[PDB]
Amino acid sequence: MYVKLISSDGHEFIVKREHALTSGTIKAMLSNEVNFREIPSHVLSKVCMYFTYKVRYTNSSTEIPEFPIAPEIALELLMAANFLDC
Amino acid sequence: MDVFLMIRRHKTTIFTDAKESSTVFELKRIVEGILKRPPDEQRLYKDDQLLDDGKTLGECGFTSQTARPQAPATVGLAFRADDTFEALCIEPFSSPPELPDVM
Amino acid sequence: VLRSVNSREPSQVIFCNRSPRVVLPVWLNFDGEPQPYPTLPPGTGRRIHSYRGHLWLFRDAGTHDGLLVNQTELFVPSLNVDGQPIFANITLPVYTLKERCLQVVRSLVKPENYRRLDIVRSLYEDLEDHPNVQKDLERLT
Ligand SMILES: CC(=O)N[C@H](C(=O)N[C@H](C(=O)N1C[C@H](O)C[C@H]1C(=O)NCc1ccc(-c2scnc2C)cc1)C(C)(C)C)C(C)(C)C
Repeated sequence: MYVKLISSDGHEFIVKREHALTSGTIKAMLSNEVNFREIPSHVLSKVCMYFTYKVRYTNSSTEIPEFPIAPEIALELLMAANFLDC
Repeated sequence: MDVFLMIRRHKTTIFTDAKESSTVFELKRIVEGILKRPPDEQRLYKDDQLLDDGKTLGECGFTSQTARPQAPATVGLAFRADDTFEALCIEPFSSPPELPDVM
Repeated sequence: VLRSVNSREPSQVIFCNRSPRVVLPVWLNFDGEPQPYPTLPPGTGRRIHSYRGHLWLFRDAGTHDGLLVNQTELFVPSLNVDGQPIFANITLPVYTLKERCLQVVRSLVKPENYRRLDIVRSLYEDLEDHPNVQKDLERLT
């Protein structure tokens, strides 16, 4: 079961529903496509990678690597994380 | 071992994982479940290289240490409209702004 | 409340830094005051002498970001069974995306410039409200 998340510039990201439910905001917008008018593709792609990372490394034994964030996207990514509550 | 992938065509990007030991064809079956297009109407690419159906993802260079959850590897996807295959085309993501002065 | 107990029963420990951060070990003394100890560079270990019932926590030495030790907040040396040291494995937690973004922004912007960033007032307060052991002691209490 997948959901579609669409960036402000029209990029369509298809991710597993349970990964997307990492965000309580996204859960509300579903409860199965969501448009984000303020989140561009270079930010929303990173959010999707965060979902995969969180689900993979939550309650895991193996060593956890740093989630990497380029300085150029940090501000927009910060605003998106604040909105998405993840 | 799991490999983490972004399968990309035009403005579509699929986030999924697969086994290193799974095949290219099996990856097409995953795309088929999501985009409703059968394997024979799909071509998968690593960069500009067309991938062979019977090869494992590991043989094609998708390994657990390079195709990571937080930095997944890209697989290009092209569809056959009716008779002929469209050319591989992946729309880039948007560009971030200039760093502000304070950053 | 959160204080070490003065047991006097020795316990050898390996602090093992399996994080990419420089780590600050912090011992909570008998009055509950945080006492900082020498730092551990990324990927390094130290054999140290502590005591049963002593409380420790671990932070990024530069930023005070929270770290886990054996998957929890606090570490208490236990009885050494057959002379083996207790392993304290120090790891990154899975930070929320928000906290991770705040970390990166703080690492790039001098605090006197937080107010120059074009963001809602609440995110200014989140940048300024940086991680700190005293506040985490208040929370854990
Ligand atoms: C004074 C008291 O009531 N009890 C003593 C006691 O608890 N002493 C403390 C003590 O020796 N402690 C407190 C912690 O359990 C650890 C231990 C200690 O300081 N061990 C020396 C040490 C030196 C360097 C390190 C570290 S941490 C990262 N790198 C290093 C080298 C770790 C431990 C001090 C009060 C002297 C700080 C005791 C009689 C048990 C010896």
